[PDB]
Amino acid sequence: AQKKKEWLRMQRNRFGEKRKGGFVETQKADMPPEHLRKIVKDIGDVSQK
Amino acid sequence: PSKEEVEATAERTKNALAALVSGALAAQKPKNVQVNTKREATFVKYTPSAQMGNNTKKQERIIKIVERQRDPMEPPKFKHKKIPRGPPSPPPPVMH
Amino acid sequence: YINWRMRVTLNDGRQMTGQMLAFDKHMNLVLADTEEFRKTKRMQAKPNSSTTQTLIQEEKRTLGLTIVRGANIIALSVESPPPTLTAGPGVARPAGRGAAAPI
Amino acid sequence: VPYTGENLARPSYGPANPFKNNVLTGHAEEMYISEATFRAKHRAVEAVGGGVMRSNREMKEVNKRLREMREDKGSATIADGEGAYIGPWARYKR
Amino acid sequence: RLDKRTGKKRDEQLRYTDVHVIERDRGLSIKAAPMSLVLSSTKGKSHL
Amino acid sequence: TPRTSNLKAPLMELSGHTGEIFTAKFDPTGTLIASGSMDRTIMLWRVYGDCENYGVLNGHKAAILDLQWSRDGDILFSASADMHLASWDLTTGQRIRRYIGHEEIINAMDVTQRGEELLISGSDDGTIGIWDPRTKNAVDYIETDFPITAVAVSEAGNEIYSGGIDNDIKVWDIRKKAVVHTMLGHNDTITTLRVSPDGQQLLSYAMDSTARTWDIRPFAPTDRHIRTFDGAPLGLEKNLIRGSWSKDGKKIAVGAGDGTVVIWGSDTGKLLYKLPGHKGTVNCAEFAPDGAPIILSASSDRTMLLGELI
Amino acid sequence: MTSSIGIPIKLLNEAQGHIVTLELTTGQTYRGKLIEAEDNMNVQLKDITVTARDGRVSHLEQIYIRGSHVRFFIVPDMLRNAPMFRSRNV
Amino acid sequence: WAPYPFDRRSGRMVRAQDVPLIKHWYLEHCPPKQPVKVRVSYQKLLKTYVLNELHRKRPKSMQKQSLLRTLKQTKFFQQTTIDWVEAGLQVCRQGF
RNA sequence: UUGGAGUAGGCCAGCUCAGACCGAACUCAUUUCCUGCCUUUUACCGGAUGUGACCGUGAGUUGGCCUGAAAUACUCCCUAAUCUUUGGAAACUCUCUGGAUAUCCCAGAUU
Repeated sequence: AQKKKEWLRMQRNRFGEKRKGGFVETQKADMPPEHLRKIVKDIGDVSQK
Repeated sequence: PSKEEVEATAERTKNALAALVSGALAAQKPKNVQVNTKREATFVKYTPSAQMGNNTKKQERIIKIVERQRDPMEPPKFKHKKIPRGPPSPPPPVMH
Repeated sequence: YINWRMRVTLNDGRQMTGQMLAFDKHMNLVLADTEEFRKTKRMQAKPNSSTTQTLIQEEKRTLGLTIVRGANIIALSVESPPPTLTAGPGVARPAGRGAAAPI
Repeated sequence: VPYTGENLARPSYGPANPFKNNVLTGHAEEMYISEATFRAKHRAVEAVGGGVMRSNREMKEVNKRLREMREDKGSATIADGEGAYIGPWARYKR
Repeated sequence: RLDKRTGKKRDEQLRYTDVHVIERDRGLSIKAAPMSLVLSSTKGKSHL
Repeated sequence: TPRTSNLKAPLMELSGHTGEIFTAKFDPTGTLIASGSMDRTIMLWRVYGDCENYGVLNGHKAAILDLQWSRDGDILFSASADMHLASWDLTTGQRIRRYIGHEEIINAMDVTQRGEELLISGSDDGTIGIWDPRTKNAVDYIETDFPITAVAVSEAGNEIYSGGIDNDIKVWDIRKKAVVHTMLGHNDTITTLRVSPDGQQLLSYAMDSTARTWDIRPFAPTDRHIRTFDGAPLGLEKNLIRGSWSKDGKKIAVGAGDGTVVIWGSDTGKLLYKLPGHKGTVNCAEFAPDGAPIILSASSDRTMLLGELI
Repeated sequence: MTSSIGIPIKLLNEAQGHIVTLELTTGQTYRGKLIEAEDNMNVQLKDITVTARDGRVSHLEQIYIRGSHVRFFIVPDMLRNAPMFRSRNV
Repeated sequence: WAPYPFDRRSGRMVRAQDVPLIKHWYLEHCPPKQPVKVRVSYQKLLKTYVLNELHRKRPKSMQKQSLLRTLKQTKFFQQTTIDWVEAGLQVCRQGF
């Protein structure tokens, strides 16, 4: 019974369509604009060490 | 030499020179941005030997080697050093 | 069942066989390379035997392209049936089995 | 030949040395396995709980004690003050 | 293949029997041009 | 070694798959190879003349674990981890149709070479499926309690040999939907089930790295075993390694996890060959069906080796 | 539901001007040039050499034959290659 | 009878810089009674048009990699939506 | 009129092919010449000749995402009132012709 569960889980993990390359692939998503705003404000004049 | 050996040597030499042409074309004009996101892993079966004193047989290892993601904006990291020429190949006897 | 090679029974018992090309709502058949087959019950009396042999002898005719009306058709019978893959990206080269581990 | 059984069966003659590896520290060869095999074996070694036989209900029970050890997640419809949504940034008490 | 055509070129007249380069550039016919076609009548009989 | 067979080279590579090659087969004529892989494609190669890749089939949403030529040699049969089967026309290169109804990954599949044409699809929902290759719906399905990783159809066309994770080779009757007898001896999951060319013996390799030959004749003693063969270790991957019989039935070949193909004599038991040359688990080891001493190995280093036996 | 003319009647319309041989159910056989044809198989012919089962060989000019009293026409072989027998892809 | 594209009712969308709004002014005959400078400008725009059409290059184009999509494939570039003034201030400060 | 095989829209990404009108729009570089301006040459002048890049475009195909739809739905090709499909039939006899030939029988034709 536990061998059956392990075999089913292993084969679904290996041969599932959701893991065609070994991992779950998502779409490149859009970040909030305040992230870029904070990055640009933080680095500034590039004067800090 | 007959056409078989001649064409075999032609294939071997033109494969080597084609590799050299590919390297020279890569060096001559870089492809603007030098990144490659097709970073396919390489798996290595590594069997350790005995080292640093102890001689117990360590378990053999499976190692995943992946190329590191590089910043596309990074310039060349190191300067070029002008090292003098090494000595030539050992010269032959002078058969006068 | 278009273009299937078919045999047709006619109203007067004749046969019309060949390569059918078309049909309509009135069951009129366009039938190519047609052979008309006729049967007659002959009483072939041999000079030595007093019993006249009853034989349904068979006679042939060729017509070619024909068009029969559905008001004279009886039955429709089967005669006979009528008389992109791209290459791959793989390569092949000679190779050896390498240096086997000497056991 | 030299891949047949009688060729692999014969040993190397002579005595043995009383006193090889591809790299300086051991022997390393290139191998080909599925990604899922390496991930599953690395997970079995890495995860604290690799092995130790366990079904779904007591795993959910361990998840429940782990969840109640953590801080309150908060209410997402409360935008300010006590009860405001903290979410996955809730820390574990220690 | 005329509908796989873009730009001002898809607004051009086909001009099937104008084949001289003078005919193409001047936009008029300079030579006689024969064709043989199978055309159907109203009753359905094809003629040459 | 002098030349033994009619090949361009005594041994040579076939490559071009971008994933692990899980199953490779032969034409019944013995002139065409069809290989399905992890990369959801099927590559069709020509053995003789210039060794040329001449076809690619792309219809499956997941890994293709099996594919079987028909009795004539114009139809290809794919079992795939997208929970489907498929019949392919190898003249236009199109897919004829898909066979739908399995609720898990299909591991095995077999067609009948004698008699009426059927499809034998074992799958991880514990289900054998008997399919007719003209209707998209299954003729029948036998439900079990354990995932099935290897199936085989008999000469008579009424017996199903099914191996799975229950460590038993079960022999079922199609018209009765019941096991006629179980066959024990293995202690890890059965990966292949091949009937001999004469139909007198059964080969079964499993995940305990032991290949067992069994007496299959109807009037047999209580223990239907014959022999056990060692020397083909299964490595780290738990793949479905599939073996084959030679045409005369004298030799058996099983892929190993060391990149080697281990060939034994079916009647004597000696290790006739241990053939290296692969950098991964050899998923398939097949013999040429047209009386030739040719062995094809398909391995998860994305490659196949065509070799001759000298 | 416009009454589409059948392919046999279309082939009969193609056959006008050619030499056709008609076999009737009233026993007559005519070989002649098909001048006029209708959608209900009434045909007007010109040459009409006549042949019956009782051997009524005769020659005359111009005839109107109704489509109910006929069995079948025979038309030239080349009319097999008419454009109506090529499947227009829709 | 309207000129292109006003005689159409469907079409493909073009780049904003690919719409020459006043090109037909100098593709047509110049209005009567212009200054010499305006007529010379008309003739020079005609010259630019004619040289653009005479040197109309169309050789083979091979596999072209897009710069922005290749940068978007990496982890070092993210995407968002901002005001154009904010983007211009960022570009000017970055270049400085 | 039906069957068989099919399954939406939007967006993202890869791959292959397509300038000929890929693009109803328009730059830059460069080989070999000729001209111009020129103390030198980078940068230039403007014609020819090829040759590259760059800003873009379309189709096919593969994978993914988002919102759904949920065996619904959609889809392709395909198969009783006169000229056929709501029967002028059915049955038998006579005569004639042919074979048999003393007849029976039968084929064809006619009533």
